[PDB]
Amino acid sequence: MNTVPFTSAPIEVTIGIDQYSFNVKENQPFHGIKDIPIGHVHVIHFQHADNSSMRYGYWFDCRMGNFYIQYDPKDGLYKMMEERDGAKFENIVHNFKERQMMVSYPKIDEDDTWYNLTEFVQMDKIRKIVRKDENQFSYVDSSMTTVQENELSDPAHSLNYTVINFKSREAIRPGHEMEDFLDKSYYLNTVMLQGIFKNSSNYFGELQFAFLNAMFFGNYGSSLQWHAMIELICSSATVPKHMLDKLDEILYYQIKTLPEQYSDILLNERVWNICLYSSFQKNSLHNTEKIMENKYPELL
Amino acid sequence: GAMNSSNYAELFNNDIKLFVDDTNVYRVTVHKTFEGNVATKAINGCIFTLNPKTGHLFLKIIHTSVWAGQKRLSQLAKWKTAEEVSALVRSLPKEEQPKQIIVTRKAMLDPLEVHMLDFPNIAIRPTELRLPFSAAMSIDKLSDVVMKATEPQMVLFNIYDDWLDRISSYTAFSRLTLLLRALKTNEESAKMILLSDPTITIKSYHLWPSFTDEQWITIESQMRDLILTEYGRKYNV
Repeated sequence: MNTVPFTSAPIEVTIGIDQYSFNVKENQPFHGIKDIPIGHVHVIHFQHADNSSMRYGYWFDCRMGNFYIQYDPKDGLYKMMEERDGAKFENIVHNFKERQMMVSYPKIDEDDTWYNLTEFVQMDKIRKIVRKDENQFSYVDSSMTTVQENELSDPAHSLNYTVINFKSREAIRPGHEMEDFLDKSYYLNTVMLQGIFKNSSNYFGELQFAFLNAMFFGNYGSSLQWHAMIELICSSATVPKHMLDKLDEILYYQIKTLPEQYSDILLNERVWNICLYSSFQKNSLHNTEKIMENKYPELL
Repeated sequence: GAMNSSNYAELFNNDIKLFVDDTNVYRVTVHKTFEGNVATKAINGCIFTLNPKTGHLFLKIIHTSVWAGQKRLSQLAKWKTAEEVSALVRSLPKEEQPKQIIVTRKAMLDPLEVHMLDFPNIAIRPTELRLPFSAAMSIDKLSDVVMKATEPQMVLFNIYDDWLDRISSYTAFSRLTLLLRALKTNEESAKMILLSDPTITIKSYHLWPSFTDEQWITIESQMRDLILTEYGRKYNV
């Protein structure tokens, strides 16, 4: 079990850790989060009480180093930082634990929610989508735009999701225009899976990461990326049976976890109606179709 | 974006553009089978591809053989249309290629956009105009060449005959749309108006009769009368 200590909490802030969140008051004696499960990526995220604009946060894996949060009163945010001195870090964490100034990652034993949302998400892949190579953790916020959004403007602060575009030479073989547009199997299996992602695990890892950025920061380009990656599978006649079975499970936990009140902005009516009722895979997402029908029947 | 009443003169400017109409590409007669079920028999079709400025008509004849052993023909028709339009642009020298293609039906946008990905600078547009180009098969000489075709064939016409010698494109296009609108609303009456006087003939190299400026005004009047009547009848007004 690992720890992310905080230097202090000088400003009043809602702190998220994965799917959990806590209100911290201005100068409340709060010194961080303990008992973080090893084995998973995590995201620690922030919404200032005085500006419910700009949710921002840090993707990290505790196996890759010792990380702490410190408020920067010049840039006006909670910054993740790495402590290279192992003994200094253990000594700081032991003091704060002894003084019980830390919240405990509140995992229920039965509860596989975080594993099911992050199954294929790997910190090494996050760092290729979010380029800041001097840090082992990744900063995301509400406003960061995607490489594909920048084409249609600061490249350093962009989300480098794999560009998917159904009306592109990449997606459409010369002389297979109608076939490749109506059945995207070519684009899914040869171009994206074999060509770019190498395997379905990396494809699902990007899909899952795009969803979480959409849900936790209301990142609009992430949402576009999540929908595009779902639609490319649903719109392919030929998908490995294992990918379909795993996609149903992935989407089921995403829909389960979505705040009920955010369905109107985070879910694209056209993509979901097409995927569940019109597409080649209309009959292949039993779990996803049952939770969508019982939880968001208005959308459909 | 969409072409409408507000941006009408753009059709007659010096940017090469083409209208594509796919409404006569896939044509069937519906009949009873011996067992008293219904079946379709495809008949020859055409793509109506028109330069509204010059009147050059690229009539791509669609022979019934293109449908043999194909499924979902109404969907394939849209993609076949896009493939033939794409092949036509690629066949034209660079300085003759259109800067815009305007499709008369929105269902042609994605099929044409996907076939023209090689031409990112050619704008594919819809229109809000209700253009009567479906009535092109009421022009006797176009109908004759489509029905006689034994193979895929491209035939070139000027749908304005020699009008541009005496009138502007704007006026030529308005005459054409009034003639096609008439033919679409009441084919028999429209064709009676056009041929009643046997002293005004159609030249071998023309589609329409050789009317003087005065006789065109009379004809144009008779087509407007035909269209308003049929409208009163349609709508009990």
